[PDB]
Amino acid sequence: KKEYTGITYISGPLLFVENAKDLAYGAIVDIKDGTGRVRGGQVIEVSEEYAVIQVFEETTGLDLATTSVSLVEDVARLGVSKEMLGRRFNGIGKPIDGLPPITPEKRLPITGLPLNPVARRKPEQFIQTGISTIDVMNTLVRGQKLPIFSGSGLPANEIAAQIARQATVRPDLSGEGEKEEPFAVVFAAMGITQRELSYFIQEFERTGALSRSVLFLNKADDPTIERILTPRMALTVAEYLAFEHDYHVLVILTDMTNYCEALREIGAAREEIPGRRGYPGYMYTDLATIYERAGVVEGKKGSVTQIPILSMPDDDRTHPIPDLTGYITEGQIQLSRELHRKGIYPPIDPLPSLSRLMNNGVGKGKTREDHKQVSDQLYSAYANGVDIRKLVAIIGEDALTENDRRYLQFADAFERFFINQGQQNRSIEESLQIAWALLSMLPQGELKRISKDHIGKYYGQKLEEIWGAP
Amino acid sequence: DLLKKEYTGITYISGPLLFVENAKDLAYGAIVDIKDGTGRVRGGQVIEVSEEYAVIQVFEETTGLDLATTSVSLVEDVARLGVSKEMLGRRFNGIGKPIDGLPPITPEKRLPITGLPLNPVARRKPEQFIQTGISTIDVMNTLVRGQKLPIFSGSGLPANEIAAQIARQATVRPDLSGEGEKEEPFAVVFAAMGITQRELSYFIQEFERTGALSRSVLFLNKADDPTIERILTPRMALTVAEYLAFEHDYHVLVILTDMTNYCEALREIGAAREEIPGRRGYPGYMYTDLATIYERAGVVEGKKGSVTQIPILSMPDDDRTHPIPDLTGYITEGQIQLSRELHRKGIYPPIDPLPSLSRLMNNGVGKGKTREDHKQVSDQLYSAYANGVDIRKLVAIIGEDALTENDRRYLQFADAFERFFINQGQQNRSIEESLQIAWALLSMLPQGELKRISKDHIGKYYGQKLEEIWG
Amino acid sequence: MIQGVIQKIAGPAVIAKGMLGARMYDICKVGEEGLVGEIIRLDGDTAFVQVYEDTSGLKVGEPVVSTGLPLAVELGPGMLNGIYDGIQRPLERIREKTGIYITRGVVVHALDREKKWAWTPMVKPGDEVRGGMVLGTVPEFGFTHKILVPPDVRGRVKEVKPAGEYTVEEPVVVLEDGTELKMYHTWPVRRARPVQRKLDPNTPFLTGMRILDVLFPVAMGGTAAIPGPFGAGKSVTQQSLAKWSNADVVVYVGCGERGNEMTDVLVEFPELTDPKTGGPLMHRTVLIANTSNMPVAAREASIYVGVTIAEYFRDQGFSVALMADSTSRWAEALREISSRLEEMPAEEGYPPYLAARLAAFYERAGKVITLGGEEGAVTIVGAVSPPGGDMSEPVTQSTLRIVGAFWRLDASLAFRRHFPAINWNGSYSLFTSALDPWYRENVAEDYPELRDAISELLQREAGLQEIVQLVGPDALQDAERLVIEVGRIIREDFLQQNAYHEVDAYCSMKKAYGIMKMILAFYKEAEAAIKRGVSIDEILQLPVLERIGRARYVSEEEFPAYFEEAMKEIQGAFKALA
Amino acid sequence: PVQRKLDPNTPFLTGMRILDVLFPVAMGGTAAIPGPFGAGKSVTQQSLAKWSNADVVVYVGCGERGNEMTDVLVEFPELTDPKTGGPLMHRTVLIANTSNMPVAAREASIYVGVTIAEYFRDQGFSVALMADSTSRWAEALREISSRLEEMPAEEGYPPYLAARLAAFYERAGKVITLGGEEGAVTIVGAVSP
Amino acid sequence: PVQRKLDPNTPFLTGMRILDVLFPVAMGGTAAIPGPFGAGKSVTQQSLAKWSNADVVVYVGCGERGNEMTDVLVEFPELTDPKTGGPLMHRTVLIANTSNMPVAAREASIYVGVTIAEYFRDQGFSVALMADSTSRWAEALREISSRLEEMPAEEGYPPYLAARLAAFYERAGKVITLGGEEGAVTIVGAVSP
Amino acid sequence: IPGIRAQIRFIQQVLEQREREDTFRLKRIKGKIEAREAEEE
Ligand SMILES: Nc1ncnc2c1ncn2[C@@H]1O[C@H](COP(=O)(O)OP(=O)(O)OP(=O)(O)O)[C@@H](O)[C@H]1O
Ligand SMILES: Nc1ncnc2c1ncn2[C@@H]1O[C@H](COP(=O)(O)OP(=O)(O)OP(=O)(O)O)[C@@H](O)[C@H]1O
Ligand SMILES: [Mg+2]
Repeated sequence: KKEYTGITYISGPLLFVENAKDLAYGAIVDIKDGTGRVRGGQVIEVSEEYAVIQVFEETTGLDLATTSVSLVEDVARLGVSKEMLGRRFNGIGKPIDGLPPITPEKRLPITGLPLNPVARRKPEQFIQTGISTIDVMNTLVRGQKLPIFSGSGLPANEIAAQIARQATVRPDLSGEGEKEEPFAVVFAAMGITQRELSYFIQEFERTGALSRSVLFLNKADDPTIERILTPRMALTVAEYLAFEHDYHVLVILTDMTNYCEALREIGAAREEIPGRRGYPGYMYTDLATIYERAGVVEGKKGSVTQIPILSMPDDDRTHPIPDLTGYITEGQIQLSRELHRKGIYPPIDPLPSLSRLMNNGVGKGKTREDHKQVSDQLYSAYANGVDIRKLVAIIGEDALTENDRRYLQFADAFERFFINQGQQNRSIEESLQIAWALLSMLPQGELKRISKDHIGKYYGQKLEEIWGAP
Repeated sequence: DLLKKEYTGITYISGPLLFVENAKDLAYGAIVDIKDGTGRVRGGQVIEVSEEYAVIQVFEETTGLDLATTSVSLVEDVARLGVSKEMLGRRFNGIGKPIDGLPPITPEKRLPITGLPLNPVARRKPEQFIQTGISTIDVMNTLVRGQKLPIFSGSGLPANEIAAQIARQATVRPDLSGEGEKEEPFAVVFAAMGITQRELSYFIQEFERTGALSRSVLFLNKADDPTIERILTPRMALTVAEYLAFEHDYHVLVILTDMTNYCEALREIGAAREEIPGRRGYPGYMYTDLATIYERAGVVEGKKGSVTQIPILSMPDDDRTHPIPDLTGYITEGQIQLSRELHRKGIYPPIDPLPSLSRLMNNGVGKGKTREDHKQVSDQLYSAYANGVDIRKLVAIIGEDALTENDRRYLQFADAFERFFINQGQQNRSIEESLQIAWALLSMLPQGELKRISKDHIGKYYGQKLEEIWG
Repeated sequence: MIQGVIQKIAGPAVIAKGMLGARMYDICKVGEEGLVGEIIRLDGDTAFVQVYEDTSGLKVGEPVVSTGLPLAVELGPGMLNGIYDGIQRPLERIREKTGIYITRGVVVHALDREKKWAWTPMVKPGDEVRGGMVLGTVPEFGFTHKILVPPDVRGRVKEVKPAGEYTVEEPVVVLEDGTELKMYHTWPVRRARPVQRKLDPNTPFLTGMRILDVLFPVAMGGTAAIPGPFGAGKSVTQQSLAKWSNADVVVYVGCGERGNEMTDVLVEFPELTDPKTGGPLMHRTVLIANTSNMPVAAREASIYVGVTIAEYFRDQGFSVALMADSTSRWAEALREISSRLEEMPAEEGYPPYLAARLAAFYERAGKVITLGGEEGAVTIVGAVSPPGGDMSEPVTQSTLRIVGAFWRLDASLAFRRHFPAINWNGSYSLFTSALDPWYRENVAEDYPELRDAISELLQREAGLQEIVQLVGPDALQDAERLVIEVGRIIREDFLQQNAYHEVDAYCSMKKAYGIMKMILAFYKEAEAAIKRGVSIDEILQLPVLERIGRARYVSEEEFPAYFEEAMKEIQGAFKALA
Repeated sequence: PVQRKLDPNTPFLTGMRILDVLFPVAMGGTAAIPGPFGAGKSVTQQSLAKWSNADVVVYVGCGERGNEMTDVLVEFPELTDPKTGGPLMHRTVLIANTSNMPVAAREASIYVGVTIAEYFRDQGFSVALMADSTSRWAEALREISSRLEEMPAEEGYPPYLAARLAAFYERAGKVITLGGEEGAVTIVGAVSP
Repeated sequence: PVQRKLDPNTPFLTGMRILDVLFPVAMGGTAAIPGPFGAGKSVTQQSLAKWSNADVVVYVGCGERGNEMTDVLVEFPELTDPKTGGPLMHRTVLIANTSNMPVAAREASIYVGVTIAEYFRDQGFSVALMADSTSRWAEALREISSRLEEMPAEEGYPPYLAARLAAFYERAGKVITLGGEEGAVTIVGAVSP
Repeated sequence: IPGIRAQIRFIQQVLEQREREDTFRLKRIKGKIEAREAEEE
């Protein structure tokens, strides 16, 4: 509409524009250069003497004599529709799959509002990821924030894709339940490479998971502001679906380390003194505004669950990103490099993994009655087994008592058959069957953490039930 | 060119910096005279120019400078040093003025002190083995002609003595190489940056004893001397060295005594200028500045001269991670790192071979250059010494009683190595003697453990005992 | 054109007034010497210029003219077997004009304008043309250099020249609209050269090194990083990649490193042989040398020039390896310029845009279908130089999040003169899974499992080393001692490799597979013997161990017989004991 | 304001033998509990609410997670006051803040709570103030300090952290109000490193 | 100024066996004695001033306790010179700028002490200079640089601290005086890390 | 164990000091640019 031509300064990602008191704070703008190319930017400061734009992409051809700025939107908004399902976007919402743009049912500000604490309720139902080490030992409950802590070379992307393809709700295990309870997956990728992008496209296309998922893929060579916006748009769509059409949305945020690095870069671009370890002083609040857009609301059948996937910078849990994420979220699924190098996939180490909500989503009327005790027994037995494995390298197998040898074999079998499930989709019943088969190796009476009735009903099954078709 | 333009109108004097406003005709990098009221003339260099004012870094103390009677005048647009072959035998100070009382020298050329990059196409690959007479350098850390091989010293370690000994003993081996047998010596350029009187006295006395002051040029910036003059001293020295080498076919050996002092001067200027620092307050451009000095060494296709650098720097707290050693090692072509542990045991030269390195070693050793077994012998010595150090660490936690026979052989090898290869005192060891000692020591190990030495070499040199050399 | 004068000179930074209308990242000519520079900030009428040469002597008031166009590279025949500066100036020509030193303000054409090239047209009148299509061919050092339309040029062909001998300045083809197409075109360096589509990496980049090509492989369209402290062997590893890699062309970018390395390549590579075509190895190589004592602003330009040249050779259907000698020096140059710009730093002085620049550089790699429809690739292998060896620097951390393979070098191993000196625990690859089919087809149907077995053994060793440090090797049982000993065998006889040898400097995939099979067979035999009660001390003396350890130095041609004999001898050395 | 502060010569009957015997707190005293996962901090705090001899209970969650906050906001209505058998919430004020609420509110939470506790103390009552995760409050303080561009001390916290903590805690104590009656505020804070 | 500098070839006898035997110092040499508080820096320097073989001693207390200067003044007048046999004070010059005296006076104290020592050297004596705390001089430099708003090097000290220390220590040495006589200044410098 | 604890505490203290110095420098330079804009624009 109205063009601004008083560009007085360009340096790095910033251009100053004069006589622009009509540009709101945080408004999205278009920048036209002498060649007619249109860039995009965001208002980062408005004063009576000039406004400050932050330019997405580079500022190569821009000159102070043939540059014009026009307003696009006073508030960054996203056009959401139920037609978004089966579509891939680019972190600011533009399609990148070649399909026609969608007709929105409404446009929503990406910066959602905080949920009212008194409108929340307790998470009480589980999501079946299909992975034994999560389903049994670190269960996922709708409305939870359960991040995946990984490393540099570990296969976090493959696990993300597997959970994306396998995640389902189980309405039949909760009493009679309702057969039809819609389920969607929102997959938000930040700063990924081209090979990872191709992998994700192929994984979603091959198994048909695309039909029930919305993808927001931001590349590492894409602008950083788009990276910052991507999770907000993902959660905007998730909130829309869950709290306007009673979907059960599972959100996967692929690399929160990339998001945090982009946040620090953007902060340094606006001349902000960094906080601890060079990250912004408000990283806690920003991460919270992302992670707290999940939960269950009273009177609404929908829910939002989050799986933020972050890479431990130097395999260091004391780092800001994972420490703050631990403050905000509820537990963590820890990938182990020893298992990965030993050849085990998915390499989830149960010992440092914790699901803080597992109790409320496990038990009678949701899963089976023997779930909590089986998880506790698996944990204790695996810990004992690893201890014996370390000791036998110095004292020898003969020196160990018979129960210790039982623990050794149990730990080996646990790693080989429970943790290492390849790409198979294990229902909760299959996982519990494997767990009882593994526990059958230990003698009755060493199962100190399982009630007598449960042992009687489920103990004894031989490993041949699953060993035949692992 | 022939006239004197004088700039009154100085607006600022703080620390090492001076601001003069209307000096729009001063070139960037130009050299100026600052004349105070009493008539004393002081130097300085322009490091920033604009229509507003010019920033001048002063080369002396600012005592007595006032904003009313002080003036700035131009000497030249580009800092050049008068260079003559007759500089040999002369002693100059940090800014290159004589301090021996003899008259100023008559230049043949006036070359810029910054110099210019050497074209990679013009460079020649350094391949001439230089025999230093020190076994750790000669056998395991070979120095070639046209190399930058610094010494990483400590607060009280004897790096100066090692440098004096290397200068005293250095020679090529024409007999072993097959080229023309000539006995031309080295021309030694000596740049002291912030040297104490004790160290300078030692160096001067040693050179006078060896009769090398005749073929040496000295650029001396002492500890009481101004700190900002140290920026120019290495550049003047390298200008002279490059001139001699690539215009008069000299083989020049350059010694830069304390690069830590140079880096401190750089930090002082950069802090005055509000430069964004790197690690520990040193300017972000310190790597480039150090490369402008170190990379002025090598050999050039179609010329018979060379430049060899032996910088000496003191690691502040025996810390190799400190910026100065770190950047130097990223720039230079190896390093000889002294050890305080060996110094305490009395070993001289106290050179620890594991952290030491010589990049160009493979170009100056082998068949036709020193001897065919050289490289494999050095590799095996490193392997055995590393095994010995590891076994010492193992004993520190388990005790000697648990050591197997092979482990004790390796410990004995490590101790004998330290006492008979590293420790040599003031003795000129030919490469042949050093190889013989290395072989006598490796004979302490079973034949089969020498996996890095070819079978034929083992047959030709293994077996001799250490008693055949001493006792 | 846009003309102004100098206001301010502070190091490589020049502020020019009277430049209203100048565009960002435009090339400008500072002073009377026409020093090339780049506009990095516009402020009022002023313009901030980073000068790609030295600035000593420049005064205030000297002219400043903007070319109006950004940094560009001349692409066409005449590049292989050449060495260029950061902004693509032939250094041989500079030596011919200047002396042994590089003087500032030399204007020399990137491509030889007098050399005559044989032209075989591939197009005839009336043929449609699109950017990237092939207009003809021109032989160059045993390559068939393909003449390509500029990527943003279309039309129909008016008249093609007859086959003959012409120069690169002559309009080999002219279209209907009047566009005069020559053997060379120019391209902005900061713009990724367009491609038709990217392809999933599914073939290996053979480097000749066992550890890299076996445990930490990199695909043809892949990216790798090799960080380490000084004295660990980054330069030796990268030179070995240049010598022994299976790429078609090699672009070696010496960004702010020693000039002796460039000299070494120039002097030595003409005496070597190309692995595939068999000719001199400099015929498939391009050198971009911007040493440490050269202008700092040109360190950035070197990376872009190298990547653009690599993309050009990729568009010609070739496979190219790009070797960036030091990205850390590029980052340091960015920090210097940012200090001149008086900006807010981030982390340890680095500007906020360093990671975006690094990602934009590394994302220019990959295997593609060219606009002309061929298949070419670019593999980037960058080196990082952390201060103090610390891997927590922003540059190294940024690289970690973008590369598919991380070849972490170690000070402990290099100190022991153990090379390649790669830290196995802290290194990883991401191309292993995708390369299994190729290994099954072209190496051995069980190569993946043998590689995984060695990974298992090394991880078992790493686990047991904790107890080894706690209590010492003798305290362990016999099976654990065997794990330790086989670990040492793998370290010394398989991972160790000598680059100055005439045989071991290069290792084929089948040779690595044979050595791995020998080691695995020996481990199985020795474990069985321990189960049957043989004393571990007696296993270490079996003579077969010397053969396993010397297998490295066996010639490639002789290897199969040696390996068959070694397997026979391994079976025998325990069969006799029974 | 208050007329006088009195010495701590009376116990705060938490109802729990371990606390009320081994490590007792006086009326108008101050206490601290760490929160480790699985330690029963929730049950202990609810038991302080149910069985303490305080007439009013002010509960402040300064920066809790959304799910912990909903747990506390769903449990407290369900509790029963033992003294009367009526809902416990009829003598409780709950201040609820989540991690995604404005940092200003999260800083002001404890002050609002302590002022309300002082008000009920001035009405002549004995009030128990339970501040959950004063560490999250310190985080809010640190963020606010960073926004002011202040020089930190220690692990990035502002150098006045101890001053603010003292100002909050020293508002506890047994007193004679300006009305001449006797009332107290007892503070039990939680630290979650 | 001096005519020429000489090579130290005579011991500086301190009277302390460890220093005089294992770690000697020559008559014109320089020594640093760092140590934490309570180690014996001040006692060592007092013993050096009491028993050393210097003709004159110049003791410089920079930013240190006043009880030490009082101890020197009360005690030395009743102690004998090792060589001349007279009272100890007659060979001692005391420069006192205690800890609570003006901070910027510490620099002046160091320079004044070294200049007086140089003077007595020029009279042909052997002079020992004891700097009680060079760390306090560094602190004074740091404060004055903070008031100048200079960009600091490590730990806030100005980037010229090493140069100033070097200039001060380089005034030590055995020399031929402008009058032709032989003199020396031996500087022992205490550091308080 | 206590020795390694002491070493860890020392290293952590040194790193915190370096961070504090960096923050002080950043504040100085940001104030410099702000004052430049405010006074001489
Ligand atoms: N006084 C008690 N009597 C009986 N059972 C108790 C008591 N205190 C705790 N428990 C049991 O122990 C569990 C303590 O672990 P839980 O996870 O519930 O703690 P929490 O208080 O919610 O922890 P946090 O506040 O750190 O999140 C309680 O859930 C209950 O099962
Ligand atoms: N040689 C000594 N003989 C006897 N006592 C000694 C000796 N050296 C030190 N002490 C004891 O140590 C106490 C502290 O020594 P001193 O005053 O010299 O400390 P300092 O190292 O100078 O420390 P500070 O920095 O606190 O002044 C002396 O009061 C005396 O009690
Ligand atoms: Mg004292």
